[PDB]
Amino acid sequence: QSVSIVGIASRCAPHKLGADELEAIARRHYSSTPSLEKMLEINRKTRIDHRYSVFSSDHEHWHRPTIPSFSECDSLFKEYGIPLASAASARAIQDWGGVPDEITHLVAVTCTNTAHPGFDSVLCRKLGLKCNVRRVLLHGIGCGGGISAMRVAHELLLGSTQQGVPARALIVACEVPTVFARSELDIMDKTQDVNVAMCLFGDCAAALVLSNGIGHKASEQRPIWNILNCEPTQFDGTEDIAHFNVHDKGYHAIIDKRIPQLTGKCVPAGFQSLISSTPSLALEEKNYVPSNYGWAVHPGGYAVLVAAQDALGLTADDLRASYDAYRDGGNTISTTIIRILEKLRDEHKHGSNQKDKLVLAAWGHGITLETAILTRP
Amino acid sequence: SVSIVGIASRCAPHKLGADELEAIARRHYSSTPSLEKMLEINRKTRIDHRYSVFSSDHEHWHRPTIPSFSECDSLFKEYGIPLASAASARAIQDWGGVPDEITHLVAVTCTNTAHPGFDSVLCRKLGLKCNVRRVLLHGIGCGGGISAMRVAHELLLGSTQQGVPARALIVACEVPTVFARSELDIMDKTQDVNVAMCLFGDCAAALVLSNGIGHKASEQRPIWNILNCEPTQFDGTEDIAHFNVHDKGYHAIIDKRIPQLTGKCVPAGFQSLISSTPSLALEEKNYVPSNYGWAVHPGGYAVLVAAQDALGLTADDLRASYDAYRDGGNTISTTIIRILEKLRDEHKQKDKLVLAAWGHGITLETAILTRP
Ligand SMILES: CC(C)(COP(=O)(O)OP(=O)(O)OC[C@H]1O[C@@H](n2cnc3c(N)ncnc32)[C@H](O)[C@@H]1OP(=O)(O)O)[C@@H](O)C(=O)NCCC(=O)NCCS
Ligand SMILES: CC(C)(COP(=O)(O)OP(=O)(O)OC[C@H]1O[C@@H](n2cnc3c(N)ncnc32)[C@H](O)[C@@H]1OP(=O)(O)O)[C@@H](O)C(=O)NCCC(=O)NCCS
Repeated sequence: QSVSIVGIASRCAPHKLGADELEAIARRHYSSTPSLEKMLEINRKTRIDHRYSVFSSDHEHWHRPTIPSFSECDSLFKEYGIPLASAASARAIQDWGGVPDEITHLVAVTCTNTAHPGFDSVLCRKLGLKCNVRRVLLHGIGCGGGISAMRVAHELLLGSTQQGVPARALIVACEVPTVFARSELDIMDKTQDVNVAMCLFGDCAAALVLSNGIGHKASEQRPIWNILNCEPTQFDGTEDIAHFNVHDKGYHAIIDKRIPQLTGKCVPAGFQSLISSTPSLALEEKNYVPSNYGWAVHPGGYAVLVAAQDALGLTADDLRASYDAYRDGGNTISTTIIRILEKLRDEHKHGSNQKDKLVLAAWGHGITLETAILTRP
Repeated sequence: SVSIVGIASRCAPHKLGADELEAIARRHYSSTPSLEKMLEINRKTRIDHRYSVFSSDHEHWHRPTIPSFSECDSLFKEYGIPLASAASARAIQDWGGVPDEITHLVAVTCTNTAHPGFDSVLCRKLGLKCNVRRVLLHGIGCGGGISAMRVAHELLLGSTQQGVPARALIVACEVPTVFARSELDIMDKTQDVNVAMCLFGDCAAALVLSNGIGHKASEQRPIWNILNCEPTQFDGTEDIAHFNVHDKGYHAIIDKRIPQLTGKCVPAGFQSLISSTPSLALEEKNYVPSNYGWAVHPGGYAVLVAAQDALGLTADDLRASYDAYRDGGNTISTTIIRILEKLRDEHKQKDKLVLAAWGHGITLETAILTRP
């Protein structure tokens, strides 16, 4: 038997935050300073063609004279983020074709909200999940969160397979980083520390439905991929390579310059560990060649993709869906890997030919690479 | 079977008794009706001891300003994480196995938010293997101890499915007194009495769970087997407890109706647990609460009383639960583990044991454990 992905959907926010838009927001509230000018200059070189915010150009978020309080940042996530998550979740359930009250597990993730109850609880009510649905809300993982959620759900579902009962997991990732855009601009102006987070991140929610294959119903979509194995690797390191630190007005991002370098060193090691821990693949030497797999890589930044591409012996065309998600959507944190799976799914529906095995990889906090291997059924 | 094979807890070292709290409060606020009412309630909680990571002479209690959120985070890192690594180390010691053979880490807190989370730091402090499989739970509050057990239980069943060894370290770490200065200031400004000031204390606790595969001679045999875990979310407009983010940390809102809801929902929660347990669901005697041992998260004294009456139990049935509350107070997600520890220690009881605790989203987490 095996655990499979049986539904996929994503929903970026609706309002463009292009380079012109960001410049207009920045110069509205701050005088020219060298950090402001460097940030804007870098912004135009990200090679992101589109990213999106839940806040339209005329929204008060971009015009108010004050920085949103943390409580306001919370309310904004509830007002804009949760509906985005409910839509993406509903669409994934629709793709799956099954019924909401037959979902047994909910695995949710965000790094742009902290609340008690968490947004997973709200989602249960909005989607009409059963009263005994088994919820998990992941924290502390950041961009590794999409793969982290798949890893957890994969094992939970194997646990139900152990008991011989049906299990269907909804994975939901919800990120609204533009909520913190005003705070980050203000910090960058005050410290004159250039923050490339201003340039990279956008708003999105995405979801998967996974099944353990027990008690399959005719209404359910057959397996898109099977999940064979997931393997995280935490690498040695003084401090993390990215931080998202709490403060009075929300979270502040610290993005280390060394990320592309470290990506080049660690991704091949991560991949090697993934294969060696996969009993059905660990023995044969050919399984340790990256080009024998399709690839999906979390595009933390353009240079991050380049670094992985070169280190893995791949071509940019191998990573086409990863570049495409980055180019149209930007870095949407935990949701990005799901947007890439959707792109890959959609391309296969259009006669495209892809490898039989597919590796997912993404950096998560604690210098930890999350990886997964998926197989075509 | 998935089993619990190691248990440990560690409350913070400094007493926060009634005299101490009053001294802190009057140091910074002139008398107001809400202040006097809070202090009056504080002396009626029937908590004999609760603890803080902050000594009476610590700047936390003397500084004229309310700590920033960044400070609150640093404080958790400085005092909370060492408490967590001590509890974790001691649970691993109780287990008897070696750190790099822990396969899963399930951590939980509601008194810190960080990227990376405190789970990552613990991996390094404890020397867990580089591919240890971490999960940091959020949004669950006092239900987190049982929530963590529920998650770890299923993950380990997942390894049983693959036929491989699994050992899960569960770690709960709560330092609510970090937010005591902010809560006092909010209560003063709004004159809204906040009983959170009276109930909560600092503590870390840990469990080791095993799926029983690849058992080594050095490992402690099963203390309990975990048979089933079952959460029930009940209908309701707003939660019965909130822990809401704001500029200087989190602010607690504790609803007056909790004990009443406890009486209504706990029996339903129990019934759902048994009906969802194939090996018990059929026999009608299994639906009688007094046929089980009980551990219940003591959100407050009146919460214990409500569950006790509604389940037809005695206070002696809930002795370990009252004892944890009396000596340690409400330590959030860690409390259920402190109760398991007491129960284990007393043994060194009935064949089956039910755990129950309120978690956010009006959700009751429950578990059924059995004697091996
Ligand atoms: C930001 C980025 C798109 C710029 O692309 P580019 O212009 O082709 O790259 P360059 O090396 O020419 O960088 C241009 C400028 O960006 C600056 N820059 C790059 N990464 C930076 C970082 N993490 N923080 C601050 N500045 C940074 C460089 O210092 C350089 O400044 P200069 O013009 O004063 O010399 C690219 O460097 C990138 O993708 N970086 C990875 C971002 C990342 O780590 N993402 C993960 C987030 S968790
Ligand atoms: C707080 C507590 C220990 C007080 O014990 P008690 O004095 O025997 O209980 P009483 O009913 O006499 O309450 C005394 C006072 O506490 C007040 N009080 C009780 N619960 C309160 C709450 N949640 N918020 C604010 N005030 C509260 C009562 O209004 C009453 O005020 P009054 O004396 O001015 O009329 C008890 O009410 C309790 O344990 N409640 C449960 C707390 C809870 O829900 N905890 C869960 C945290 S998630």
